[PDB]
Amino acid sequence: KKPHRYRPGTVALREIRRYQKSTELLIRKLPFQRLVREIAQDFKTDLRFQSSAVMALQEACEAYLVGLFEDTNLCAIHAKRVTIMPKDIQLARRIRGER
Amino acid sequence: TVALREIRRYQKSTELLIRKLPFQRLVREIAQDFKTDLRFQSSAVMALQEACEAYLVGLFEDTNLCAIHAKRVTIMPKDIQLARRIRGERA
Amino acid sequence: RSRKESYSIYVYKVLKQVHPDTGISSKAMGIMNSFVNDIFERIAGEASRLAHYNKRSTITSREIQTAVRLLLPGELAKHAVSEGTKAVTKYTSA
Amino acid sequence: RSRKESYSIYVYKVLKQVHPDTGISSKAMGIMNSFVNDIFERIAGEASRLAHYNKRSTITSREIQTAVRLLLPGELAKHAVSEGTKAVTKYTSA
Amino acid sequence: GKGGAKVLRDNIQGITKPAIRRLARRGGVKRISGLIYEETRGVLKVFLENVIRDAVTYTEHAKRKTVTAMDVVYALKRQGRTLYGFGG
Amino acid sequence: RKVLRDNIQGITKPAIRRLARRGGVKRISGLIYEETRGVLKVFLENVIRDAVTYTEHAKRKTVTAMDVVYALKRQGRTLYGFGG
Amino acid sequence: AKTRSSRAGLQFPVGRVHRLLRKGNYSERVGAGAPVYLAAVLEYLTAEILELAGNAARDNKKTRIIPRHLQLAIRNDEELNKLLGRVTIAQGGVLPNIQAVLLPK
Amino acid sequence: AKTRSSRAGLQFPVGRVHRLLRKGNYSERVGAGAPVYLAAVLEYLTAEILELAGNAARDNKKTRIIPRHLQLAIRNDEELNKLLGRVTIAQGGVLPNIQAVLLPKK
Amino acid sequence: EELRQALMPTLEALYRQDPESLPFRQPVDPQLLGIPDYFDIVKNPMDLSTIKRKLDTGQYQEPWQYVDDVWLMFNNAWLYNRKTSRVYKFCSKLAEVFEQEIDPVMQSLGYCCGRKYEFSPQTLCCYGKQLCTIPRDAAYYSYQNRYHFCEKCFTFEKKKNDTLDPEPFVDCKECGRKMHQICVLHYDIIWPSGFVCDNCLKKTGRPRKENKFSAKRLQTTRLGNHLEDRVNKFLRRQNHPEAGEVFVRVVASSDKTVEVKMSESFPYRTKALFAFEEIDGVDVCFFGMHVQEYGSDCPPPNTRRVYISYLDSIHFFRPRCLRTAVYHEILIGYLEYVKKLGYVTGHIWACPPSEGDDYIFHCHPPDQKIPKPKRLQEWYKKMLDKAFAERIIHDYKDIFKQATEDRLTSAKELPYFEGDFWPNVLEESIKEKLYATMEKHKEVFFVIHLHPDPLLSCDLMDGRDAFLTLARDKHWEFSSLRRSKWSTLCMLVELHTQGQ
DNA sequence: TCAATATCCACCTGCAGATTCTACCAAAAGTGTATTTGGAAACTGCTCCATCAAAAGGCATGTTCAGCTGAATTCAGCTGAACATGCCTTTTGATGGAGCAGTTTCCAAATACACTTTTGGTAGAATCTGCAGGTGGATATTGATGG
DNA sequence: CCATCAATATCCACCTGCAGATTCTACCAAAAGTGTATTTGGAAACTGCTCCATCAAAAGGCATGTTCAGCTGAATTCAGCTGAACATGCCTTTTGATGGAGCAGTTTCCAAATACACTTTTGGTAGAATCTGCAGGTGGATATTGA
Repeated sequence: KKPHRYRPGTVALREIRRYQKSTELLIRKLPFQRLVREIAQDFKTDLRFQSSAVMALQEACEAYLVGLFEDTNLCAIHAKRVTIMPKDIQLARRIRGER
Repeated sequence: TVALREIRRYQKSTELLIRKLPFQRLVREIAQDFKTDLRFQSSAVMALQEACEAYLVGLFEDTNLCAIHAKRVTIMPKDIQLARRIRGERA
Repeated sequence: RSRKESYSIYVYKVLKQVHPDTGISSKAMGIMNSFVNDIFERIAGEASRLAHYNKRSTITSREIQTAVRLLLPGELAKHAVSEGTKAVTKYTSA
Repeated sequence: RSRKESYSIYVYKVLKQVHPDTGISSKAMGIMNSFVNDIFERIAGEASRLAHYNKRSTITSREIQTAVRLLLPGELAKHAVSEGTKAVTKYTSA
Repeated sequence: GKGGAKVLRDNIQGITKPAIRRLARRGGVKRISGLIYEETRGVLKVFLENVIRDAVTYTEHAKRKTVTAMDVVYALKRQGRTLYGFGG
Repeated sequence: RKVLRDNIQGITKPAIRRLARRGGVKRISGLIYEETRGVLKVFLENVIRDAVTYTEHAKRKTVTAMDVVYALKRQGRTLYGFGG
Repeated sequence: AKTRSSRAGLQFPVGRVHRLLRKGNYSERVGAGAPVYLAAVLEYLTAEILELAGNAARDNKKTRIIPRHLQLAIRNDEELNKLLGRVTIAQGGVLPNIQAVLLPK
Repeated sequence: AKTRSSRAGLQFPVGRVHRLLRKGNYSERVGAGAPVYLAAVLEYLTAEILELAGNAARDNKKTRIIPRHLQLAIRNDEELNKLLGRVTIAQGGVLPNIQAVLLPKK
Repeated sequence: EELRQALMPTLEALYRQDPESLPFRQPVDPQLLGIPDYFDIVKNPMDLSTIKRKLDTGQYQEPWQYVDDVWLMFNNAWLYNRKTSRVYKFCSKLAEVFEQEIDPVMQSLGYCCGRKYEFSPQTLCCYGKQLCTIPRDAAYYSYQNRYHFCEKCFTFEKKKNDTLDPEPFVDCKECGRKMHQICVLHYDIIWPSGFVCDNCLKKTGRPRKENKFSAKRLQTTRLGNHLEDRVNKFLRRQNHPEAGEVFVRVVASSDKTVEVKMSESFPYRTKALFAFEEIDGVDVCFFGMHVQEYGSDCPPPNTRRVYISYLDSIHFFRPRCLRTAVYHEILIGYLEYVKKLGYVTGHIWACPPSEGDDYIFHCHPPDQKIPKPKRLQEWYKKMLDKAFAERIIHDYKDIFKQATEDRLTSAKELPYFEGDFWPNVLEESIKEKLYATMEKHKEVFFVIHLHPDPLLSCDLMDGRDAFLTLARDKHWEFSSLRRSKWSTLCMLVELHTQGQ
């Protein structure tokens, strides 16, 4: 019949505000730990990891991703857009000098 | 057509592009603002000029990349501002 | 049980000096300790470079003052320079 | 006049070994010297920091090899490590 | 049973799509394209490539078989991404 | 020592246009030049101030290229050919 | 009789700063007033950041300083942000900032 | 009567590098093979950059290496560009690179 | 050589799994793995290497032996290893790989499929007490695999409820090949001339004889005709290519009376109907539900009231997107029919089933979700809103709101239905706050305000208990599409040949 | 104006973490001699930096117009909001043991001179040459005339 | 759409003169290597010990999958207009020569920092007991949104 539905974007802004007002980790611990262990094995086998080390990797990766997403949003805004596309990611990384 | 011509010409050559005397005068004025009675070496002035040219070239290429990122070939102030912000020079 | 080096008590005393009724969590306390250690490393490295530039084998208060001026922002650099000068004067007069 | 040491002769010998029929200009030699000094400073700083990290007061070839792997990317690091190991083995074989 | 003790896969796809969505939302992203996720995971793998390599090299020099938080933060600070809180 | 002023205008419009061309920029708007001059002034404030402080640390009254090179290096703008 | 920190009127440990400078291989010799100056600078920076964090916590209706308050204080100060522009925080978050184009109407 | 540089089969000066390491106050003690390893790494990097500069000069029909050829050579090499990503060479210029959009769109 | 070359690809596919196949590549060694109790549980240990050796040696006379050996290895691995163990997951993955790999090659050989199917662990019943069931992993006493007694009823071979009944097999009269009866969908009554393979009929020209025991040939009723017409119209307006024809038939209708545990007895009419859909050329039953109807002659407060006693469905309807819509269409059509007949009030008991309990269709699929009470209430509310949109339902409320609106003060005004929860609550209260109970179960019960079929004698479907008992006895499961098809064929045959 | 809905906020309760003592104990800090050396200060030769002369390779304005660009318009479809389904990560608790680091012993390697050996800018002399322009073609090349 | 008279920047075929790079003799303080006694940072050998991995189980917070459409991303026109290209004027920029403000070279020696032997203080920190700010759940007044 007539289901209640918010206009698109409002819940997105609510989520943005909620995640900016909070500092908890967003990436699940176990898959990130598995990825870190797999990459370490790609480097060298029999290399153990401490829990504090895994937490440090998670925090650093989340902070770097947040900064990259902010730069990507700025790049998308530059072209009169509000959606992120790979060109924004590439431009942000190139300006940052990583590429 | 012509614009690409001097683009290629200046990309091929490496000579200094900012005139020596105006740059030296600007450096002297800004240093006097920092501190008066300050002697300058010619090598120091050359170093400032070359560093400034390199920084401006990098800023201009990043600005062109930003401008074409917005489907444009003419650079806008927003291009320079956002390039500097992503570089961390502003925020 | 090795002696783990930290600035815990001094930073807590500073907090009492500025905010007597405000505490600090262990995580934030480690944040503060790491920040102070990083600033110490930066100042020491810049002073070492300054000493090497002038062929000087000794680092004095002037080297650290110059390092602070180079690294710290304008108002912060001036305030730190004033605090260091006051500390040196008090130590000399002590 | 105070002597100002430089890698001019060694860089020139390396160039002659690689390109016997190619010369080098004064500005190019200055760029060579600046680059080699910067690389030496970076690698020495990395080695010193790493020796401080493990509470080691002596820097050996292992620390420099680790710092080379940290700094040089991929093929450069592998070739530098191989040549350094070969040079160390040759030095210790006499 | 037949256990007591424990493949090199399931690493890049471990990062879930909602995780990338949350990371973008924390960065102020309002609209996310459906194909952002794969290159986001690739950039994340590049970052781990940069960090864990240095951490592993530091651990290898230290004659240790366990990666510690000090090595991680120290590789982070040598790369220009100094992190605080794990210096204990 | 004459007090120099209004020397930012010494960075001529053709100079900024040529610098943009060297960077691959094809078209330049009219107000880019003033912003470029301001950015150059900001960069000069970042570098020359550090050089002046380095010179003062050495008890010298003349700025040398070595101080400039060190100031550029500490700001992540390492330059070659001028020593260091 | 009196410690160097107490003699100079600083809470930070002067002798400890001197020991760390000596063990850090920064220079062959270290001046007498260098640890005093460095301790004074460190104490000033710590006091300023702690005062800003306390102000942020008071604005946040909290009596305990948390990394969120620390990061809010750091980013709310332009000079502190410039000093710590390449510093990553744990459990600190980001400033509330919504882009103008993202805003409705 | 054999020098340490010649003993290790390296052109770079082992003794000068060891003295510079001592003078830089990097560590209290320096190993014997440490200057040898330093000389080997520095010589390898110098040979690599010099061969790149020579190739760049040959490509431009020139017999003397100039900073322009060196800058082009190192920017061409992605590993060398990454190594010197924050390094500027005086009188080196930039790589000739024009975007396809900047080209005529007839 | 033919058997070896036919069975090698599936075995190789089993091997190539990594690391799922690693524990199964070698015989289990209790000494090496430190599991001395392995022989105590698994009486026939064997592994993939044994299978390869037998295939190379040609120890298999026909591939069903290989299939049985593979499934026996899977069963042993599942039994010995705990469900949370990684070995159990590896065995499950290997079983899925074998299932998806054996079918094409095994069909190309000339058979139905290459699976060894075992029935679900059905709970046995009791003959004496008539109300006692034997739970799983409980000792019982069985006579001729036909009579069963529990431990309490003892005060007969001793057995345990941890066994499984294998699926029946059939042998072709001409070819002689053995194949699953369920997969080929062959019944003796339908085809008394025996079972003939599809290839053999292809060598004959004449196809399989038409099955007269279909859902379409069932006796039609005006209510069932209206429901089937509405469903067909909805499917046509949707025009889904995967959707097939749906037949709705009432297979049981009689008159009974409910006795109070006020009129002494209330008469009513009970009717049972099912929904069948054309899938893969055969009928599949996917919906069934029971109603109790009290006409104008019924004493109050039950006068002119319809009540939905039990409701069951199968999630195998195609497409899955239109399954909910089809269920809504059927129920809305029933409500419209009872409104047209003159009924005033309808009652719905939205109570989710308990785990292991079947309303109508026995052996619900393991992947079929048992909805939570809130989800069932939301589903019923959505259905009632959809019906209201079609100006069919006058109003819908909950039992508590309806009671407080009607200002009811006595329990005699409450509706009385057979097996309903409220009469049990009233009996418990009398033996041992009624509004509190009404409010506690407010969302469970739905009351709907809305404002000639001949009786079919069917002892089999006269109530869900006999149907469930027959389904349990004959292993009529609904856990898979093929099992559902076999169960639908069997129930259609039973209704056609055992009707009264 | 109003109904559905997320938010702010006050309030109450259990508990891991922050705060307060008791006693310890090794790691520095400070103090009191002996020694040495970094450099402040005075004097002074040597650069090279600011200032000023002319000669020239460019920069500063105005005009014309093809083309870059932003507003306006329309529309295919992309992902946001909502909902059913159910997945698997977290926490709690325990355990066999791979592995980190403390303690002891002791040795090849680094170090502080002393002496002898080589040696690389350094300054001046004289020879060699790579290429920066410039002159005479001359060659794609592109705006423009025209088929 | 394009084959092509005609003005124009420049690759190359070239070459010559000069600032710059290359070649040779000599000198010597600055390193560089060798010799020897001394010290030590670190290798091995064993072990006490802490958290790293692994296993088990429930279940609920979201990960996963599906659907509708709001409006966002994308494509198309076009007209105001900002800038590109260019001829005109001239002047500011570049190069060379010349007084002295400070950059460095030399010598004294005195306040200043090592080296080290105690003695006292003082910061982790084993361990138990009481205090305390916000984690988390409840409830309802309060914005916030959409039709």
